[PDB]
Amino acid sequence: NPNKTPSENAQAYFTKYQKAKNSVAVVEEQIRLAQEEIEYFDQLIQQLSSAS
RNA sequence: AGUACGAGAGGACCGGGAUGGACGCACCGCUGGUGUACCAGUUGUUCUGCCAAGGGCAUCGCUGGGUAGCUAUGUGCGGAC
Repeated sequence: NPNKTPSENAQAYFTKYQKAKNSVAVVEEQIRLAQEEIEYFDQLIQQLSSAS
C-alpha cells in the first residue's frame, strides 16, 4: 500500500473505478457498433466479389 | 546535522570555528629587485722608463655578486564585537 499521500492513492483507485464503469458503458456501445460495421463490410465484400 | 522537511533522490533557516580573493595602511626582519665613490674576473688600446703591479677610455667597457636607502611580487595588520 502506497504511499507518500496515503488518501490520494485510495482516492486514485476509486477514480480508476469510476472510469472503469464509464468504460463498461462505452466499450459495449463500441462493440455493438463494431459488429454492425463488420456485418456491413462483410456484405460489401460479398457485393464487390462480383454480381450484376 | 545528514538534523528539520521529504515516498525517495535531495537537503536546511538560525548559531559558532578556521581559511581565502580583491582593496587599503605600514615596514624590511625573511624572499627577491635596484644599488654609476663596494668587491672580484676578463677583452682591445694608451700611459705610469721596463717585468710585476696599477691608472684612463671603450654603455658603469663587459661579466658574477652586493652594504645602506628606496621598494613588491615579500611580511604584519584592517573592515571586529
